Amino acid sequence: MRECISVHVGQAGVQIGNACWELYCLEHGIQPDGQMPDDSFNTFFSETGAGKHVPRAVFVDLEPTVIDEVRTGTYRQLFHPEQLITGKEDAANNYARGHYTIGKELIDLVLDRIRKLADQCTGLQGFLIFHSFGGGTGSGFTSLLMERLSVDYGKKSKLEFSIYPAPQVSTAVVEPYNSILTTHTTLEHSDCAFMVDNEAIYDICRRNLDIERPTYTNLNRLIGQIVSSITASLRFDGALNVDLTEFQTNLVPYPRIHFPLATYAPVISAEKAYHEQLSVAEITNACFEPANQMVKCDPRHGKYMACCLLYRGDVVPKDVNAAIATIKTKRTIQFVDWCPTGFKVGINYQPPTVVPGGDLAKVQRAVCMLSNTTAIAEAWARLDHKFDLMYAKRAFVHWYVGEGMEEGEFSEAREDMAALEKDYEEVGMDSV
Amino acid sequence: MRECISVHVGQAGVQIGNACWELYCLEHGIQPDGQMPSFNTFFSETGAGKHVPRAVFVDLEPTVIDEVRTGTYRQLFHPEQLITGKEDAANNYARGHYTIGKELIDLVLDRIRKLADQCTGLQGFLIFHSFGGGTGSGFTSLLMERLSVDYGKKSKLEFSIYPAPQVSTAVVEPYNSILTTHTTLEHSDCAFMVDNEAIYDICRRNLDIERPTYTNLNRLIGQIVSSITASLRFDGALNVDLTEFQTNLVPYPRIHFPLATYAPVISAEKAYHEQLSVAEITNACFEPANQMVKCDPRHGKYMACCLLYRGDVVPKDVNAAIATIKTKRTIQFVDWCPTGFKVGINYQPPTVVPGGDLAKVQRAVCMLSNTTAIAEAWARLDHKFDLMYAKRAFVHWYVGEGMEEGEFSEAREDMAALEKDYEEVGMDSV
Amino acid sequence: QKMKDKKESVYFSNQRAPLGKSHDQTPGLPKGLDILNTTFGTAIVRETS
Amino acid sequence: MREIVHLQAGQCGNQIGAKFWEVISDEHGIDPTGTYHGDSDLQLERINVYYNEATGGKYVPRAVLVDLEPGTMDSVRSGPFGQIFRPDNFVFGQSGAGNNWAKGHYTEGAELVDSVLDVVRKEAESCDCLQGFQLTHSLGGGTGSGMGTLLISKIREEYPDRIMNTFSVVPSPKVSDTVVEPYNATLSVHQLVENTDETYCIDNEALYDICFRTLKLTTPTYGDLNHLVSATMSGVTTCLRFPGQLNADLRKLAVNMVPFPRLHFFMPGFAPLTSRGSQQYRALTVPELTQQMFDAKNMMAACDPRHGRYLTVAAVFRGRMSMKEVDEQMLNVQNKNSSYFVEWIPNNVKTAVCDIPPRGLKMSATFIGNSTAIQELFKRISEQFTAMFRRKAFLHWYTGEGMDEMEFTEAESNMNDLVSEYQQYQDA
Ligand SMILES: Nc1nc2c(ncn2[C@@H]2O[C@H](COP(=O)(O)OP(=O)(O)OP(=O)(O)O)[C@@H](O)[C@H]2O)c(=O)[nH]1
Ligand SMILES: Nc1nc2c(ncn2[C@@H]2O[C@H](COP(=O)(O)OP(=O)(O)OP(=O)(O)O)[C@@H](O)[C@H]2O)c(=O)[nH]1
Ligand SMILES: Nc1nc2c(ncn2[C@@H]2O[C@H](COP(=O)(O)OP(=O)(O)O)[C@@H](O)[C@H]2O)c(=O)[nH]1
Ligand SMILES: [Mg+2]
Ligand SMILES: [Mg+2]
Repeated sequence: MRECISVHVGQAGVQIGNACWELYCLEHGIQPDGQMPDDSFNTFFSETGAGKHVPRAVFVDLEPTVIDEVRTGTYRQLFHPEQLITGKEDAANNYARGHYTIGKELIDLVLDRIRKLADQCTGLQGFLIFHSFGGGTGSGFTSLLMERLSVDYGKKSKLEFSIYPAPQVSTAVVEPYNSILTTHTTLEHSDCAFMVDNEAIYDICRRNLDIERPTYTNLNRLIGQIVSSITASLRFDGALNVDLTEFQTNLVPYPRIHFPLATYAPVISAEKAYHEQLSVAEITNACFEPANQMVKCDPRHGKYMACCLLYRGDVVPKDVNAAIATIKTKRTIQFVDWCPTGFKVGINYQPPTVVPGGDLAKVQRAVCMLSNTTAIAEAWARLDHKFDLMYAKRAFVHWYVGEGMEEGEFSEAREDMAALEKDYEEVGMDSV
Repeated sequence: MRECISVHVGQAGVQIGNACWELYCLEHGIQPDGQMPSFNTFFSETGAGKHVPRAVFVDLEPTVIDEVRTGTYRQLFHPEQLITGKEDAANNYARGHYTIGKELIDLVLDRIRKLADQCTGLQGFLIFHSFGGGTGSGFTSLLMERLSVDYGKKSKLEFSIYPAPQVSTAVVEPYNSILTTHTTLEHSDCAFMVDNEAIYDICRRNLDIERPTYTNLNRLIGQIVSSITASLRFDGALNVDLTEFQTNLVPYPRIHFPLATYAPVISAEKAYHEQLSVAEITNACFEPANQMVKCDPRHGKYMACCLLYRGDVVPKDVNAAIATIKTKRTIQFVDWCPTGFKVGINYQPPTVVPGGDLAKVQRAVCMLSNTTAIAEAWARLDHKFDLMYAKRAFVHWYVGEGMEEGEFSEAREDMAALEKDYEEVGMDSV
Repeated sequence: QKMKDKKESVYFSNQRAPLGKSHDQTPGLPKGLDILNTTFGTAIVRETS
Repeated sequence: MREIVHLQAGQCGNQIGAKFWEVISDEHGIDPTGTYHGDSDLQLERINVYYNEATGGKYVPRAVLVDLEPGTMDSVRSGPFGQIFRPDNFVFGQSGAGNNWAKGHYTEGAELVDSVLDVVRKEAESCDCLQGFQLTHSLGGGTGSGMGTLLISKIREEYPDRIMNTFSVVPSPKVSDTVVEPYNATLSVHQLVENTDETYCIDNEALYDICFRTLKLTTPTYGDLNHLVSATMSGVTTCLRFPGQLNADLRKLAVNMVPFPRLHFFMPGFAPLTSRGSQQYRALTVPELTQQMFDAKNMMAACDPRHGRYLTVAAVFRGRMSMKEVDEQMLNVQNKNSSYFVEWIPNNVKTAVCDIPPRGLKMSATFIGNSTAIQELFKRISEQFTAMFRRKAFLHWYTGEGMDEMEFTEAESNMNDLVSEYQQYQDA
């Protein structure tokens, strides 16, 4: 029995978290009311005696307009109504109002629900939180929920998937402020803190697909599948299977580097998969073509440190290592010298599963790639050149001052990101 | 097995490309939507049974590619191959190579990565172009310099359309057919060339076709490239590979411009009364009338002649047909090549395409010849560069789009060397 | 009236690009939506070997 | 009475250890319910080598399925021959561990090991003549080759001369399926070379190329290579359960095999394997099969035999043969191949001819070689520690439990102690 605890904070991660539980109940036979007409689904679910099935996730955000669309919505007959924690008035996108003043109230309520679920659990494996960087309640609140678990619980891994602030577009003003609050706290107790961006999923949607004008809806299903291709090795028996705790060691080279990227390989429609040949020897380097990636960045200026190509579906393992060494003989895929042949595989026997009504075709194979790369420090260079220009004039400090932030801690966190910029320039250098 | 990747550029090549895949499919047994009711050299295969060809089409106008996504053959190609820009090269080598070209040359090359990363053994890129204008000549120039650098030694073969001695549809066409020699000299390995107007009189005397369109001229060129690629897909008594050609046909590495000829080009009403034995259609290749380039063969001497025979042919009829040509006196051969020839036999006869005007004939010859006498065809092409560039006519458009003024006169002396490199070997040694 | 306006007159312009729907993929993909369309079966190799 | 006590550990050895019992039970006529179905006589009269017998006229194995993560043991209970075992010795726990050597020998494997070894103690103290152990593991992770040293350390504290027979899958050269693999593989060499006597070393890379070239299999899945390893499992045990003309136990297959107390690593191999197309085109003899034994391709671990000299080749033959043909044609392979055997040993080979071969062909064989040329396997892995160790890479997990850098430096020399002695004895 190998189980997992989910929390969803902020309208970024809640709305993707609404978008995951369709894909989880569509693998199996559970209808939305919870009645299934099997000892696999205890990762994410539970069973009550009427034939109902009950998930493992708790929904909390201070603003009540996005939780209340689900209770009224067609999915209330699934969850626990004592889990659904609503609120009064949100955090002004202001850190000491998601942490210090208004964020404090619901905490003993919410931490007694990661306590309640785990007390009836057999042996636990990690957490599946879902937040985003530039928020004010998606950064201040999930900071506090991460310094209370591992301080109280201890030695369990953490697996949240965030959204990177793009180097071009954003939908706030106070986000270079707001990022350097959640990347303080993910540095000191988060152990596997993944990320995507809103921008690259727009441009998968133009070339691989052909869907111009991408809504909010089509982004969240793709972010659902990357998770549901990672987390489905805890309910499906396979040839090469990895625990959540097992990649808390082999990914992280030094304590600081635990932020890798993600890529789903055969994202395609019904008019190209009818033409294209998507077998094993070409959907494994499509993860290394410079298009299909989830940060608008240039890969070729970086060396991919530790690539963990998680496969699924109908594949055989001769076709993997024939194609693994096809990458390292290619001179364009430049690697880190001192680390080994860094590649790492995983094979299961469960296909991609299409939620109906989408643009995703029926493919027999799928690759999820988790690639630690050198090529992310340039994006970390831009988000402090986005910061200091405020701090030359000290703009917007008086609202954070107004709720409990000092002046000097905005320089404490920037030298702490001078510490994260200097690490990729002291571990990316050649060892001689 | 062995594979070949086809790229067609420009208005000329893409219109040529639709003519050959109308007949490449009909060689095999597939419906034009890619379905079927040894040919692995040109078609990959999904498990469902869709025949996807190996082709990357490209043009800088949408107006010739949009009849492929909406034509009958929309189901054939994968729709991520039909490369389409935003605005044409305006018949400028300046625009087709320097300003408009470098927005697509990442995508066109990285498609060619994705067709060549699944073939077993790759030997030939049937690139198609023309020496007329901007995209046909100038985009091919950047296209060559990215293939050979990044791929190395895999042999290319290009097909070209040459400006006629008199008869043409451009004004600045010498400015694009001298400056295109700086990319078919160095990197491309062979360039099989036919000029347009010589096909026209063949289409008037032999075929009794008055007012021929650009379809009938594209059917005739379809039966030459298909004759080159018969030995790739259908086993014969003497097959000829693509790497076989380039070391059997080029004397010196600044001379790769062989001609082409097709022997039994006769209409349906006169094909019944004449048998075409291989002792009479071997002569029909060496006629000055039947040559598909207007350069007179009996002005000069023959260098090296490659032959390709298709159909019901027996080999010692060919050797009787070869030796009766060297013993004549008007067919002048070069002094230091006693071998003279090169042959090829394959068993599948030529197949007529519907709507075609050629007849169904049991025998056919494709013919290839380096001649010493196309040196005059460069003599009037440097002159028509010399006439306009005396007073700097028309250069003010190419200069402002990223060219220096000396780059035009650098190409004329380079073309002055190639006429002398092709005339110094013409003398008989002593 | 909204159905008549957005169905009869407004079909000519926005037929290339919809909001969250990709295209009219039906004329291109000669198949069914419930069919399986990948590269090839490795079950072919499984049954052969 | 040449007995063997079995175990499984790690994910890689659990499967091939489970696919051990598919091969042996077909030889001996057992049905998964435990009814003897075989028609031949000889399947029964040495069955207690690998098996207890169940009351009521029923048969049952002698092994202990253990690993820390419970998916695999629960996967085999639903397996093909799952219902053969005894349900008291499945020491499976719902908990996990993250491939760390530190916790599995000091904290998280310390709670488990008494329940692990009290049933290796159970099946042994009610035995007649115990002679060996058989533990199927793999060299890489913190659970497979972590725990291989756990289940051998407390054993030799009491058993004086018993000969352990483990089977280990080596790290391949070109690819990797764990980043932290040299950082855990050399950690077990500190104890295994002191204690193990047979480790049938296996490359994953060479297993594919036998399937690609000889078998002409384009797609070797994991249902193939376990069934390729499983032949050399039950090929060495022919003179432990069957009659034969040249008989030897695991001790005689150590006094012959082991020359010095630390060069004792075995290379597998199965001779009469051929693709389906050219099987009629091939006629086998004792001269023909001795090619496939001595072929450069029929080795499950990829090395180059033409870069080393064999110490002791021991090929076991099975079936009905002529035994001049055994001895005259295992000298012709030594006379014609002169410089590639050691000059300080006059006869470099030893046969073993059995009387009933394993099923599938009339004239089966199995070739086991102890070369010197496997130092190139040793050179790369010992290099992959030290050229990755010039930056102090992954110590911040293992030092939570007391795995100091004073340990990881000196155990690298205990890999290179093995390299220095092949160079000491290649030129002798
Ligand atoms: N993927 C995805 N991202 C969203 C969605 N809605 C908003 N976002 C992202 O959320 C970012 C804003 O940061 P948030 O963390 O969500 O703001 P917040 O802290 O949650 O505060 P609230 O206003 O209460 O939601 C924007 O830049 C958006 O890119 C959504 O529906 N799907
Ligand atoms: N043989 C042959 N030649 C053609 C055909 N169509 C055009 N041409 C030649 O093409 C030359 C003009 O150059 P093009 O390639 O057609 O035009 P371009 O430079 O690509 O400019 P755009 O087509 O607008 O991009 C003329 O000199 C013609 O001789 C054809 O169908 N067959
Ligand atoms: N032949 C075979 N090898 C396997 C199987 N599962 C895992 N492996 C091998 O195990 C290696 C990884 O080391 P591993 O045994 O997993 O260390 P562990 O985690 O402690 O078990 C990989 O290189 C795989 O090739 C299997 O079912 N069959
Ligand atoms: Mg909100
Ligand atoms: Mg054109």
